[PDB]
Amino acid sequence: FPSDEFDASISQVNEKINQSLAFIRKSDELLHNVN
Amino acid sequence: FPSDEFDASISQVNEKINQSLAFIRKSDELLHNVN
Amino acid sequence: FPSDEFDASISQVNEKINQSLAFIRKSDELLHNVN
Amino acid sequence: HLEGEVNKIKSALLSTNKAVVSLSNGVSVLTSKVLDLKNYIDKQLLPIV
Amino acid sequence: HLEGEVNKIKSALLSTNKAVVSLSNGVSVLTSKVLDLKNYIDKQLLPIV
Amino acid sequence: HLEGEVNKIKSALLSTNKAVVSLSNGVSVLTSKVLDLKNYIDKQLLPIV
Ligand SMILES: Cc1ccc(CCCO)c(NCc2ccc3nc(NCCCN4CCOCC4)n(Cc4nc(C)ccc4O)c3c2)c1
Ligand SMILES: Cc1ccc(CCCO)c(NCc2ccc3nc(NCCCN4CCOCC4)n(Cc4nc(C)ccc4O)c3c2)c1
Ligand SMILES: Cc1ccc(CCCO)c(NCc2ccc3nc(NCCCN4CCOCC4)n(Cc4nc(C)ccc4O)c3c2)c1
Repeated sequence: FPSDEFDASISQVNEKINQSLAFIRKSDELLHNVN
Repeated sequence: FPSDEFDASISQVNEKINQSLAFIRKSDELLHNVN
Repeated sequence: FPSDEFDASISQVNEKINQSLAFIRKSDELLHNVN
Repeated sequence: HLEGEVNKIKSALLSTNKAVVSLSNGVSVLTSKVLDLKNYIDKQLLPIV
Repeated sequence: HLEGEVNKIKSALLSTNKAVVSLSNGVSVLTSKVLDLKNYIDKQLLPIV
Repeated sequence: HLEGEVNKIKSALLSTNKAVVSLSNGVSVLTSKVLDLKNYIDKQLLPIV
């Protein structure tokens, strides 16, 4: 893996999930700094 | 259903969707209390 | 496409993704109006 | 003015929440279709193969 | 009162963020299952077909 | 101080919104791949089976 373009697209989905989680981390960090 | 581990994983996706919707419900309820 | 109910469901997923992006657009537009 | 701002943010978050509901509903439909594909393979394809 | 409101919004957004994490985790599992289906077709179905 | 807080929340929600866009784009790619799998089964597998 990845053996072909289908597997490469699956990898891209995983990269977008990781980007999502990263943006949530940043949002959470900003909020834990709010009082 | 579930007949195997593939079906059990599908059930897990459905549980995560329901968790998502639950967290949105809570957020909505907090906001409808804002003025 | 769509050739059948499976393809019609796929189209529905795409419509829900577009609805999601539309609601984010609206949220972004409201925030870019915040100071 | 500031309560106006706070209100824009409440409205914005209500819209973001609708985005997440919409996406969740799309993922639910997609999940159903993946399960349908798996069952089609096991119960339509494999028995004639 | 207003800081109370601001606080409700912070709490709300923390909950929205948990929603997005939950949905992301569900999409990650679903993605794995789609890859499994593709590999099953190529490595279990096609060789006996 | 409080406008500072309000500003942190605006920034946070802008980041949450980027999360939802990213996840939506991943679900769009995944959806395309599920449709590709369905078409492969019907148009590559079934005709040789
Ligand atoms: C025993 C059992 C278990 C599970 C299922 C899948 C869910 C119910 O359809 C079935 N389906 C039977 C079943 C029987 C006839 C079907 N006909 C269709 N679609 C119409 C034909 C589409 N054309 C488009 C052009 O290329 C050739 C195929 N589908 C839709 C379809 N649906 C899926 C999921 C995959 C491929 C697919 O073409 C059928 C499903 C049967
Ligand atoms: C070489 C290779 C590569 C990839 C895979 C898929 C991931 C690992 O299972 C496999 N799986 C072998 C493999 C071998 C025996 C298996 N048995 C099952 N499930 C139990 C049977 C389920 N029943 C339910 C009723 O209708 C008939 C099928 N699965 C689960 C399953 N899993 C998928 C993804 C699709 C269909 C499917 O039934 C198997 C997978 C093998
Ligand atoms: C008529 C018709 C309609 C739809 C499709 C699918 C989308 C376009 O590829 C096709 N594809 C033809 C087509 C022809 C040759 C192909 N070769 C590959 N991949 C390279 C081989 C991968 N190896 C990895 C190891 O185990 C054996 C398979 N794919 C990628 C691939 N893609 C999918 C979706 C499923 C399985 C799969 O291996 C092909 C798709 C054809």
